[PDB]
Amino acid sequence: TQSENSCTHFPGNLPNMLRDLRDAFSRVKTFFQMKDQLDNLLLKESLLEDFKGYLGCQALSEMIQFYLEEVMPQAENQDPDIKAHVNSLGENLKTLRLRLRRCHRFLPCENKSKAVEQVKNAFNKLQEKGIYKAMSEFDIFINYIEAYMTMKIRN
Amino acid sequence: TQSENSCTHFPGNLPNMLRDLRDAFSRVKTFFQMKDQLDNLLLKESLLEDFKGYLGCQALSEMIQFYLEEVMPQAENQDPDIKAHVNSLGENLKTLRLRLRRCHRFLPCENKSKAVEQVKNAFNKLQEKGIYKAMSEFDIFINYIEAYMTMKIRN
Repeated sequence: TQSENSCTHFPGNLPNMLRDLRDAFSRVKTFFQMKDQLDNLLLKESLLEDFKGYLGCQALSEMIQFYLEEVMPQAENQDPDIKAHVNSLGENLKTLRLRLRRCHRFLPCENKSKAVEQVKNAFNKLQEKGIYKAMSEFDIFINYIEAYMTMKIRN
Repeated sequence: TQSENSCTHFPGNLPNMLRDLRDAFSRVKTFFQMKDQLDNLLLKESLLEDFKGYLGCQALSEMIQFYLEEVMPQAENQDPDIKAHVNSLGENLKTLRLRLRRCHRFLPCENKSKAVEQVKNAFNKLQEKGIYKAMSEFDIFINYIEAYMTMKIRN
């Protein structure tokens, strides 16, 4: 929403959170280095370049979702004694994700427009009448799209 | 991806596209103003303010999806003679959406990281071995997340 959070100890506790995250991976680092028997690199440096440019929020968001949904669910089931530690590592990753999304627009690609939620709330209460009113104001929707476009093509 | 499109007649044809879009709504404007029997405003000005700030790409993207998925499918079925015109209006809206997404980062919230697609491609070909390699390089993933964070908290 119109961002800027209201979070205490922020952004001062960010380094502390990354240390908690590195300490949780340390509890599973040996198991996984021994299972991995290849010397090639997967997380290439082009990934770092994308994190630092204009699509960085989106590339980081997609990589957090990739690890929580396509990597962590199978790793956790690799041995009964690494399961609690792999789910704790996932929780520190989700706790970090939540702090950047909630506080002062640090993961803006994941925030949602409060004005859109309100229009959708009002539309749903008008029921059938919402369809006719959204269509009758379509020209106001074109005026809003043009304002977004002019803002980029104008000086 | 690393954006900047390569589109001819751009951005010079943008005003022409919005005129084509206003001409298509004009073919259905009377039907919908007569069905709508209310005088209140649905598309409030707070929506315009969100289109112009930091969440503007996301608010515009969510409103295009709202109209194509929750408004247009029922409006099109309101009368047999307005169906072709409501689906044409939808097509001009999708044609516009595609031009801003493809050309020079005009709808960046909808572009995808090419480096993420490549890592996901390589991970899938390693199969079981991909799980172990993604977990062994988890510390490199923390280094990339820290680079995104430092870039905002550092001067």
